[PDB]
Amino acid sequence: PVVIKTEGPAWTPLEPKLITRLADTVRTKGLRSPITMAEVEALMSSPLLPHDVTNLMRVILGPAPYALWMDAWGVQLQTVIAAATRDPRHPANGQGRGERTNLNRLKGLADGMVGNPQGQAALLRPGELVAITASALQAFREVARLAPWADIMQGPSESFVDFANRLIKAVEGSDLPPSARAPVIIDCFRQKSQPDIQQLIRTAPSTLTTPGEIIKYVLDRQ
Amino acid sequence: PVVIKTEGPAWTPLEPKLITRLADTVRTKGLRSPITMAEVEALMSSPLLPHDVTNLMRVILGPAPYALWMDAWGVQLQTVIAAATRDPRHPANGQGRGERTNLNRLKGLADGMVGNPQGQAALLRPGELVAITASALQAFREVARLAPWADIMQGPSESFVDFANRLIKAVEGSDLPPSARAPVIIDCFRQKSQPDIQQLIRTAPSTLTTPGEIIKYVLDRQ
Amino acid sequence: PVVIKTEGPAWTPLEPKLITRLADTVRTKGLRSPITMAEVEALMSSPLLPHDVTNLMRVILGPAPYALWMDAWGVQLQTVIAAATRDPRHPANGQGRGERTNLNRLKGLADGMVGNPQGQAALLRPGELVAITASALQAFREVARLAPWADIMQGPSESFVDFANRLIKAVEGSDLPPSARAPVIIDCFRQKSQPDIQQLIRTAPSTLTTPGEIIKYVLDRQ
Amino acid sequence: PVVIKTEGPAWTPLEPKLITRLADTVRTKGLRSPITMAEVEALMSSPLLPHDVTNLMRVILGPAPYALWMDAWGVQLQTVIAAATRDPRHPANGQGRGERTNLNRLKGLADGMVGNPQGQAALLRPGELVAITASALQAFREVARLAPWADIMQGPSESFVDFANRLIKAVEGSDLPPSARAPVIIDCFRQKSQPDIQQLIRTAPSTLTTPGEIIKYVLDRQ
Amino acid sequence: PVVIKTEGPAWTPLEPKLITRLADTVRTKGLRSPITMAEVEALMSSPLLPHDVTNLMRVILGPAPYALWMDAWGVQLQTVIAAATRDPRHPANGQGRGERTNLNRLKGLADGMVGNPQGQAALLRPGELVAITASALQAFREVARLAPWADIMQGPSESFVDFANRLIKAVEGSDLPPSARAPVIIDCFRQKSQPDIQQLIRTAPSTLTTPGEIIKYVLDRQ
Amino acid sequence: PVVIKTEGPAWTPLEPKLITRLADTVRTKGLRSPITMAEVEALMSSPLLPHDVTNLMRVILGPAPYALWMDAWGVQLQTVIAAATRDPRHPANGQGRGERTNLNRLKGLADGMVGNPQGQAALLRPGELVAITASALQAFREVARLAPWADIMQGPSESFVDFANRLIKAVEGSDLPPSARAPVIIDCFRQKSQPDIQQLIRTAPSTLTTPGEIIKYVLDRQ
Repeated sequence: PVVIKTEGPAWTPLEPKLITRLADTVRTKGLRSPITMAEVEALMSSPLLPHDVTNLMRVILGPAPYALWMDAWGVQLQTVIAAATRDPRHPANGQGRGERTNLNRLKGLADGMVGNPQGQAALLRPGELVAITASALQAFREVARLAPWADIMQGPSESFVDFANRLIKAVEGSDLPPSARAPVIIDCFRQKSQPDIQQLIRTAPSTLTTPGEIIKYVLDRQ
Repeated sequence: PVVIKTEGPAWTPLEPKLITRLADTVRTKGLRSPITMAEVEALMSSPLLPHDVTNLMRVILGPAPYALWMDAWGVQLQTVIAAATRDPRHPANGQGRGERTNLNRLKGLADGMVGNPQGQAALLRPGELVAITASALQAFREVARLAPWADIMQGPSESFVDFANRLIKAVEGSDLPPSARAPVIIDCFRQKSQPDIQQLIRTAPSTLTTPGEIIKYVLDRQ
Repeated sequence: PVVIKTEGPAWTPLEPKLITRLADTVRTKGLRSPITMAEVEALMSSPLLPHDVTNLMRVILGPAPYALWMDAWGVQLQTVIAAATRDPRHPANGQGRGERTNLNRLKGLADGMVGNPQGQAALLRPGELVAITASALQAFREVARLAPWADIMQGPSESFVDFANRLIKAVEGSDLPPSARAPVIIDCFRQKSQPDIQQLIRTAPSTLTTPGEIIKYVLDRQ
Repeated sequence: PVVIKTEGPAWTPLEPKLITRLADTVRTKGLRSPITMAEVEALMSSPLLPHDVTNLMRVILGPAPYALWMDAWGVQLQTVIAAATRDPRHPANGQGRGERTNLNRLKGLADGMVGNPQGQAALLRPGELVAITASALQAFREVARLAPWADIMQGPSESFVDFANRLIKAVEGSDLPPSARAPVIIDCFRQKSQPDIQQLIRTAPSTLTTPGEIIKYVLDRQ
Repeated sequence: PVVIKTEGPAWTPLEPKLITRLADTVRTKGLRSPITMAEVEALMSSPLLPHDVTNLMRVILGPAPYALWMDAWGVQLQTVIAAATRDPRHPANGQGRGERTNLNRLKGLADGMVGNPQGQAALLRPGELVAITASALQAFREVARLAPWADIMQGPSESFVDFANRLIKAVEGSDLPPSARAPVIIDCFRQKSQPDIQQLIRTAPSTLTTPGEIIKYVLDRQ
Repeated sequence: PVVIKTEGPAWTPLEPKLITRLADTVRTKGLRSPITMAEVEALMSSPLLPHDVTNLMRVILGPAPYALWMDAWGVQLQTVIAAATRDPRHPANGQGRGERTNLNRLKGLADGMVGNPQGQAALLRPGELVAITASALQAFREVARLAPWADIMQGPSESFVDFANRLIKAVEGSDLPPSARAPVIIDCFRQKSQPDIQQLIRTAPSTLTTPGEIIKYVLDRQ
């Protein structure tokens, strides 16, 4: 992370203990655990430098997952670059004519950044760290994604709430665009729930358009 | 949370460890545990940004409970908006003519806030964070509520204090308006306690109008 | 708690972890445990706001004990009000003519304090927080008191020191005014201890007037 | 403890957790444990106010031990008062004519100190806190002392080092004036050690006058 | 580590607890554990002085491993010296004519540095600490390396991902120059994987040139 | 330890918890454990006052070991005094004519230092604390030393690395002057290792003069 000191931007390493701690969480709970995800997001709540993210991931992830994270990160950074190239006002760009970002800077490979977190802190702009961090985080999620919702049905002894949570987690972790998730989830609620639930949802008000709204409606009738 | 730095308002993430810790508390103790409630309230003792609350809840709550929290939060925020719309002096509103709050700001979706906790800290007013935080907390309580007081009776081997606590917890977690809770609780004490207790309470002074007052009176006579 | 910042008095929440921790202590050790008492006193060593004390107690205490604490606190606050009303120079009062304290302020219910720890910090005076805190603490002790010294006698296989500690704890936790405790304890030492101890104490110097003095005298003769 | 803030001396409570922690140490390890002693000394390394010491001891000690501590503390404070009365330049005294210390101040009972750690911090001088703290600590040691060295002999299967440590601990915890301890310990080494050790020590250089010097000499010959 | 204070650069020791903690990690998990490596890297994220690194390594490593670390460090420092000697603009050199670094300074043996972390902090330049730290870290990796990839083949019941991670770890820990690792790893994927995987990789696009790219391609087809 | 505050040098006690922690380490792991040594060195990384060192050692060491530490410390301090007496420019001496150090100051017994860590902090010079600390540390090592390398031979089922580490630890903990350790260790490698190792070392390059160099050479041939 970076903190503004008297002379200027300075590098401050992530606490070694939290890194080790997360490494354990990843190992004990798995990449797809809400605990892990929450902890990783927490550690990445403060803008990180390339040096921070690569060493963080290298440590908490296995050799293979780290290799996957690196490819995912590269792709994510490239999408940032494509956007920053198309829009001069992109926050990753500097205000000045010669301040557009590039892939070398985002990876901390540009002149004066190579293997130097202090130089990265001194040269990268706040907007670049935001992109670097969000990119690294998304890359982590992709790795966790790659670490079927359409076959999920409410079991005869399974409660609605358990089926709803199971189904929602599968859809949110799927390849669907986010905008398709709510309609897809509600369709599965209407079609794949047990007979009594299917009748509750059938006659629900037509204004209930989110999964949470439908869940409340059903739970209120149990 | 937000801290006022030299240049102005800045975002400071909630400690990752406390978030993970609460996630465990929720998982091990349950949503309706006084331990959980106490810990959540503690973590939400400092005004939070939309970014803080959504990521906090997404992490400590399961997919389903989080979907419920989101719907509850939306409702709570809307009640804030309704109040801020009716009263220009509402603390969530800015002093200036074009400073009334709106749902987009409270959700951190307004221009310059989207997915940016730093921008949220720079743009949201203290009063808006208070509303955002209180709203998020109430939404959490609602989720815990949805995670019967009228059938509770003092068992033949059950102590009064245990029946009183059991009954009070059921009434406080019920759908009654808060103003009805004390009269309802005292009525149940008078009618549903064991015969000896019913006689103690029968002749209690008419000035004892709270559950705590009646409990003391009974305990003093044991 | 309150800390004086640049702009003025500001609210700082009690650490969520210590609150949870105390909740555990109360649950595992009990209200009448010296461990609990010590920990509660420690947490209440810094002046607290109404918001701090009510949420602290609501969390660490069960529904019933909390209802009892609330009644006890009300009584304690009223005694403060009675004193502040009788003596204009009472520390809970402000120096100015219109600065006497009242029950609404002490409960954080006065204009601008309702459900707002920041406003409470900005409006309550240091002396009011002292009273609020001492009152809350005393209320806690009362609850622990209500959660017999006259029948305590030294058992035939019980050591004097154990009987002395047992007896002293019972007398200190009793309804006696504090000024009666030392004479009552020493009387019990003289009358209810085993025959050999009764003879040691019989001929003790007449200048030994505290329980600790008599204990030392006896222990010195063992 | 006291910290000098902008407006002046201010009270800062001892960390509740360390107090609870020590209470456990006292309970689990005992008063005469080097662990306890070390921890207590550590907690009392920073000058404490009357409020700090009494509440610290009340919490970590049982009712009886606390009553003993209070008597011991009173005696210790009186010795400080006797010294400060005889020597105007005593550090517990203020530089000014009307600044001699007295027992009421040291106990935090003087005008403006009663039950008020903030007032104690504002009124007590640094030298008074030093005396209050050293006195409280000595009182703790006395309590631990009261919680035989002359019969200790080296057992036939006991090593010299173990006998030496056993003996030294008994002599240091005894009623001997500190100046008598070294000669007494060395006499016991010469007379009460096993035959082979008695011969080693017999012909030791006459310049070895401390227990540590004699121990080294013996260990060097094993 | 070094922190810039008012008077200038000052030495601040690494937290004793993290050092002890890492010592345990090394002992319990081993030198070649990603946990250890991550923790060591974390502790060495802040520029260290010779005093910091030697005492850190002496403590966390056994006598033999420490002797190996010392030889490795010497070699690493010499490579730094060779580079700083060939390039006057090397960051380890001072801007002034008489400010080139030398082995004595890097080892903290130069005039005023010997056994004095405060003097080292006052005399060594930021660039020298960077070199000292990176050198110490590389020396640690070498020790871990010395604490076969060509025989690794995917087992008949072994998953591709497990074989890929196993193989990648062996190649990264090998004597190959880093530039040879990716081609060597991909060759092993093509030749030493199970028959079905060999067919997947055979017809992969010719643009997939990293191990991570090939892994993704295969995983996408499982 | 000492920290420079506004008014000047001030005493800050070592954290009670780390002291207790080390006491446990000493008790559980022993004085000759690399864990203990590392932890003690860590705690003594910041210049300590006489008050700090004596109370630190008194707490973490048993009565006997502490008595030994005190004698060792006295000897170490005297060597410092001998050096500071012979060289006026010795860092333990003040720049002024009447600023040479003496044993009373180093032990914190000089006027104004007796039993007063605050006075010690105000009167002792930085160089004196360095000497006091290094002396205390060396005294600790001596105690650990006194808490045979010539008979060590590589066992028939013992690996070279294990024999090398065993031997090196024995030689480093011996009475040899440090300058004799490397030649003595290498001689033992050549003469007391198993036959195959003896042949590896026999024909080693004549430039390999440290134990680490020879170890690497052997390990490279295994």
